[PDB]
Amino acid sequence: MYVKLISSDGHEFIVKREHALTSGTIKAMLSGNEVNFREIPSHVLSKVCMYFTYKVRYTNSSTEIPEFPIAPEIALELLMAANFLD
Amino acid sequence: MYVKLISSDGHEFIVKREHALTSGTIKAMLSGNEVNFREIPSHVLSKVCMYFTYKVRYTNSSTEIPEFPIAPEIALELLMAANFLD
Amino acid sequence: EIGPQLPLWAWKETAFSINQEPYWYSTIRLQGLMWNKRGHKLMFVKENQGYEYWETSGKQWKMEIRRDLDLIRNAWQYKSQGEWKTIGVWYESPGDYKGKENQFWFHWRIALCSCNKTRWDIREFMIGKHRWDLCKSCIQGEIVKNTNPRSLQRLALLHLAKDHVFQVMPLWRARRVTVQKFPWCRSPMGYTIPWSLQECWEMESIFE
Amino acid sequence: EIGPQLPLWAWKETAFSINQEPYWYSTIRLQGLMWNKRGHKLMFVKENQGYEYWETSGKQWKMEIRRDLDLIRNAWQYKSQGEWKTIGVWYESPGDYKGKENQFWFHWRIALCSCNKTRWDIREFMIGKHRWDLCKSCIQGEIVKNTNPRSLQRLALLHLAKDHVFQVMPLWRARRVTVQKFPWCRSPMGYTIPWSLQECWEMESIFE
Amino acid sequence: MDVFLMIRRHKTTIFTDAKESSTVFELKRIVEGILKRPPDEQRLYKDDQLLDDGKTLGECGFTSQTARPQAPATVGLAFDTFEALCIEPFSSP
Amino acid sequence: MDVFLMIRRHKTTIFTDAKESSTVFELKRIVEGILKRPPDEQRLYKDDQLLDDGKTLGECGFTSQTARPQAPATVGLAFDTFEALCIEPFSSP
Amino acid sequence: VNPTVFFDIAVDGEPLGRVSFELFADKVPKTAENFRALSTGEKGFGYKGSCFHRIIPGFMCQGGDFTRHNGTGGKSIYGEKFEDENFILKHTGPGILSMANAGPNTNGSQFFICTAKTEWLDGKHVVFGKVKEGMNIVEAMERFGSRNGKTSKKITIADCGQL
Amino acid sequence: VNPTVFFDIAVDGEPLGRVSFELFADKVPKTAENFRALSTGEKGFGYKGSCFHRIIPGFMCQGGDFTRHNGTGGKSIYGEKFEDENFILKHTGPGILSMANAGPNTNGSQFFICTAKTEWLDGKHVVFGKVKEGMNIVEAMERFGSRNGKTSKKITIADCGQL
Ligand SMILES: [Zn+2]
Ligand SMILES: [Zn+2]
Repeated sequence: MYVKLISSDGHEFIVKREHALTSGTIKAMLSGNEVNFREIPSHVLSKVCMYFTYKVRYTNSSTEIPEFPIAPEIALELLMAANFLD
Repeated sequence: MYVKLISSDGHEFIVKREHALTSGTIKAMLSGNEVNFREIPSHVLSKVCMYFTYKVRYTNSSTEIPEFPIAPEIALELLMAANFLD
Repeated sequence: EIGPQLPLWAWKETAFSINQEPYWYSTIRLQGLMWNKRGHKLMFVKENQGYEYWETSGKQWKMEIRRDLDLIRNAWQYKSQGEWKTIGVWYESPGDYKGKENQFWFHWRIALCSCNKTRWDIREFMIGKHRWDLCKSCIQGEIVKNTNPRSLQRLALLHLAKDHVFQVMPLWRARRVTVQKFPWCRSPMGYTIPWSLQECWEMESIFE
Repeated sequence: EIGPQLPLWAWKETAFSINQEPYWYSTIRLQGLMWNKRGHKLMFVKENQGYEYWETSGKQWKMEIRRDLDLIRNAWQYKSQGEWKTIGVWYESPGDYKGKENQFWFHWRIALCSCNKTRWDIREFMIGKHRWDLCKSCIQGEIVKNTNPRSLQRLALLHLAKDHVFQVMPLWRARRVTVQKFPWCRSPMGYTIPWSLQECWEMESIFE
Repeated sequence: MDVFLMIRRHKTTIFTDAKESSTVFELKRIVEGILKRPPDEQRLYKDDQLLDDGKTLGECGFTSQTARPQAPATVGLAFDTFEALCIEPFSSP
Repeated sequence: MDVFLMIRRHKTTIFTDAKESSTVFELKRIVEGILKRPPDEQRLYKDDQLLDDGKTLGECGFTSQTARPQAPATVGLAFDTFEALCIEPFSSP
Repeated sequence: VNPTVFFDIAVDGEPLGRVSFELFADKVPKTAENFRALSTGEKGFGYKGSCFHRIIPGFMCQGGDFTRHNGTGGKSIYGEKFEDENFILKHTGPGILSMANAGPNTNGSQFFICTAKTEWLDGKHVVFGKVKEGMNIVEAMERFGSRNGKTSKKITIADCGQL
Repeated sequence: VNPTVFFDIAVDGEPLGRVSFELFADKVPKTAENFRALSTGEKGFGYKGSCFHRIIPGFMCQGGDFTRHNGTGGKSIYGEKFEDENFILKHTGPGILSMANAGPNTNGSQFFICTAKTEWLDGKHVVFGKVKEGMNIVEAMERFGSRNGKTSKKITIADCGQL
């Protein structure tokens, strides 16, 4: 139902499992509760957590699809966690 | 009902008036029975008489419209009477 | 040798997998070379509640207008006889296309060719003259303009004007105008494999 | 003077009624001059129950087939993933057009540009590199090919690849192939005013 | 499906249209208003064989394809290479 | 028209979705399964004004436009520039 | 200052049109004077009665063989043949007049008119004339050509003279 | 036989690519030797560290001012400036290398590469080189140009030498 995520500095999150299976690494770890990350920044983790709900909610509907707001500064290190997670 | 046409050599034809009003000169002469032509060849007149019925019959229908058979030799003097008639 | 008849036989390379090098690539090259600086061009004049063009011909004019409406398209109304007609924006079936706007393209193709299209002089073709100056597609347009739609003068003249050769006009031609959008010509019969005798006999001329 | 910067300022005539001579006619002339001997071309190979083309790229292939059916049209099936898809013969509404064949034109535009589209090297963009060699439309195609359709890698990379300049490809380009008919491209968004970020994020790559 | 027919005599021709199912009685009526003669002196001829009044054009051999307006057939009348030749007086005042 | 809300305490955040017409009783039930505490020690706070149990989110000020998933709002809990800060113990075995 | 010449074309009997050529004399006197003398025919022999023996559509039209009428002839007022001239002038698109020679320094009387932007006609032939009026006539003549150079009909020059 | 040279491009720090030029020495020894000597830099001064000061997109790219870096410089091994050379060679499309001079007989060290079929660059400049490998690099450099010739970023040459 609920899975646990740990950031680099200790930022700890709880995520619904339906959104949790979206990530390949999370799916692999759960298939093989509590998930720990070592180098993922807290702000980057907070930004990437919301994309799971954004994708799940708008998976079927394609009416407007508002643009995802990404700052130019944060996009450089967003891929840092995006590649590792997926 | 029926109008009379006379060729150069005496070839005399009878034409239904509905087809007769197609020609401008014939219409003008009838508006102002018997119509006489001086320089119209007999063969050219015979060829041009059939075009009246060809146009009247196929005025509305446009299904196939088969090509009108004109010999290359006769086309030079066909215009001779075509211009005078129209 | 006898003259300058070298051209690009040595400079032609192709041969990747196209094969049949003569008469295929050389024909396209000659067609492209001939149609570079031959013909007229569209030009923009006047502007009241709409963009207007009238081309640069001097003998066979053609007026086109485009309004500011159709915010996502192409109306491109053109003047025929005494009224404006819409070229078209979208047709449900190809049958509705071929039969509703062929009049525009037929006159557009002729109006671009550079020929002496003045002094029709109906006294020609009367004593055995053929008027070899005009092309196959130009004399047909002159006949359409100067003859009643279905009388016995579009038929005899067309028969007498069959020996004229036809010049292939490429699809990339009739373009490169100042207009950045232009209507799309979804019809190749007007430029290649020219109009049959049965279609020029039932066409209404734009001019009045 | 300082260099060869004369060009055709004196040789430019125009001035009929177009006006605004600088930056309008010169832009079109430069666009035409640049796109003459730049890019690849279509070529014909193999023939079994159909005409097949695969172009000359060497790194980003594209297979197209055309059967002998459609006796008056254009089927022009092309291979995507592992199946053949029909480009289209006639669409009732413009909405059915934009959304059913944009995948073909998007990959066709990129496959014609001449660039080093090998060694993607995902280790790039990792230590502060931008890969300035590729164009705006080429890096987008590389990202589409090498990324999952909706993961967080088509989005970050697109944001990091926004500074690249876009080259305007004329409509008369992507043509002049050996095929005498070709499909008609009723879409200008792929060649001018390029694709938005919201449309490259939901596109499936042809390659598998 | 109109069938166009001709009656060519001496130098003149008379052209008309009818139906394949239509009999020759109306064809005779057509020439009644031309020659101004009772229906006794006229006998329709087809090729070189006698044509009777009681048989319609449907089985006589006339077909729309072979009697097209571009080339109508000719039957003639009486009182390829060659055909009949006779006389015809003009209408009297 | 789901409304997405956040409860950010000390260093962690809890994110959830609900309805504008939905009351805060189910919101309290959500944290019941997280803090494992009876519905007496928790009092929802909105901005700097006390929030009661008997008033739903429809008239509380929450709107779908202002509570979009791109930027969900935060309310917090108790036992811009600055907000509340408190402690939270982990679950005991 | 610059001399001009006029030609009348006839395609199998009935005439087709009239064309006017302008000859550059200041930049090259020799070939311009030779062409003018051959056209006006003050030494008996002239360009009158010749025939365009080869036309390449969209490419060019060659003619000027008044002796053999087969493309193997050639003559000039100076002599049977002369040598080349300056190559200052260059082809500037369609409707440009230039002498045609089988080989280097072999310029006789076979000229040709180019109706295309041919850039590779450099360093081999001398260009000296340009059409003033009658480009449509040139197109009409060239429309009767063929790839092999054979002419479907006989295109001849009816009259020659200097304005 | 024909000498060849290589250039390494850098656009604002990180390198972009490598290009190779082939120099025609048999047809013209003077300018080819001058360019080779300037590129390899055996007299101290060289092409290393220069900057492409003007790019016209779809038209050309000029550079080679290692003294002033403003387009007003110029130097050569023979001297400050020399006179022209033979004009046998002609432009044959994109990616062709030719020296650029402000006026006649004023060839210094400012060269330029043309990436278009420019036919009017005749009789004014001497063309001596052609790109062997790296045309995509030339396009990438030229894509950063502008109509006025201003460059949005600094495109420099990092290394020079002879193979
Ligand atoms: Zn014409
Ligand atoms: Zn590219």
